Amino acid sequence: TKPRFNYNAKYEPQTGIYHGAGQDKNGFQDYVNAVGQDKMPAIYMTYVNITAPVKRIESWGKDLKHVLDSLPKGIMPQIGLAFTGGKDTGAGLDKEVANGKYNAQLEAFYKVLLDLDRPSFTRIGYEFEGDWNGYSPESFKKVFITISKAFEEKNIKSATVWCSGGGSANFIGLEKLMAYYPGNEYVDWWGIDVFSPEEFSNIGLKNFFDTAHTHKKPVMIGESTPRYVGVLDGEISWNKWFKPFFEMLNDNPGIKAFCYINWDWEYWSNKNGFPWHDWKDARIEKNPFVLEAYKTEMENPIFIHL
Repeated sequence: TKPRFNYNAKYEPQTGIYHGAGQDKNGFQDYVNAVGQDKMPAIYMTYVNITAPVKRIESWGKDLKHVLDSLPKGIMPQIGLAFTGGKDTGAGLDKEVANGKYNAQLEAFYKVLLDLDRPSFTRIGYEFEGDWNGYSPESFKKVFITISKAFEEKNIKSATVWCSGGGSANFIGLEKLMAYYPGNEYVDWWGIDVFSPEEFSNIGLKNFFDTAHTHKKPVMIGESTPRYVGVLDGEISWNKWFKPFFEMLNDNPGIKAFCYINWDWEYWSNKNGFPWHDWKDARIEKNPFVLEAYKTEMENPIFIHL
C-alpha cells in the first residue's frame, strides 16, 4: 500500500483512506454487521435530487438526520446531489437550475446541511458526463460554482466533489472532461466511480489519476460495486473485481476515500425503477469467501474507520 499524497484539501485525511459504504440505511447496517462494528465506515452514502418538491428535500434531510443520529457520532454523509427529471433517462435539468427555477429547493438543501452541522461531502451533479444524466457543460459549471460559492458564503461544513462517471461514460478524453471542470478554486475533491471489472486496466483510469494529481486534488471513489460480477462465485468473484479494486487503492497514492455499495442490484432496480437489473448481487455478507477476504482488507491500517 503506497503512502498517500496529501493535498491539504477540505476534510482530506493526512495519511489514510476514508472507509465509505452505502447506499441505504439497512444495506449500510448489514455491511457494518458483516465487516465488524470496529470497522464502521467513516462515510455514509446518501442521495437527493434538487428538482424534487421542497418537502421531499426537507424529508430527505430529516430522515438522514435521524439515521445519522442513530449511528455513532462522527459519520460523514457523502451526498450524491442530482438535478434530473427521470430515472437515468438523460433528463438533465441543469439549464433550469442554472436559471433559478429550483432556487427554493437549493435553499432547502443548504438548510439541511446547516442543520446537520457536521463535516460531509457533496458530489454536485455526480457522474456529470454520463449520457444517462444529460448535463450540458456550461450549465453544469454554473450550477457547480453557484453551490460552491453558497457553501463558502454560508460556511457550510461540506466539501465539494467533482465526480466523473469514469468507464461507464467511456473514459472521455481530458479535453472533454475539462469542459465540465469549474476550476480548482471551486473544487475540494475529485471523484470517479468504478464499476465494470475491465475499467481497472483501462488506460483512461490511469490518465484520470494522473491529472487529478497535477490539479493537486485528492480523489474519492465516489461509488463502486462489482458490476456484472457480484459476490456469489466466491474466489472467482474476488479475483475478478475485488482483487483489482484493492490493488487500485494500493497503487494510486492520490486516492483518499472509497465508497462501496452493498446492494442487491436486482432488488433495488425493481423497487426504485432504475436500470441496474443485471448488475448482480454486491452484498458481501452473502458469500463467506468474499466477506472474509473483504474484512481482511479492512484490517489494513491505511483505512480510516469510525
